[PDB]
Amino acid sequence: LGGYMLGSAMSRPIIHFGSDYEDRYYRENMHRYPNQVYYRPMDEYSNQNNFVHDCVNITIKQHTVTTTTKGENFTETDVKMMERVVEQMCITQYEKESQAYYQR
Repeated sequence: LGGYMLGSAMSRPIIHFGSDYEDRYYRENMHRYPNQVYYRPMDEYSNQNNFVHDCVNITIKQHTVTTTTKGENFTETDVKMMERVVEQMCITQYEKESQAYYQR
């Protein structure tokens, strides 16, 4: 992270993976999980999928390293749960700021 930008905390979106089990699964763990995401400003690349898939990785990958620092090691299902959320979150930032950026 040579700088990037922290957007803010979002409103904690929720993903209905398709099990009432997996509904509790996220709902309980959503406190330990991220609620903010990390992007560059729109100054270089501003690409509907690409700005997403890089921020989502940067957020969850940083979250990974920040938790290896407490001896914690996440798993694919936890990370796929995070991805759906962190994707919805960076898309929200790429509306609320980008809409003002596209007011010209």
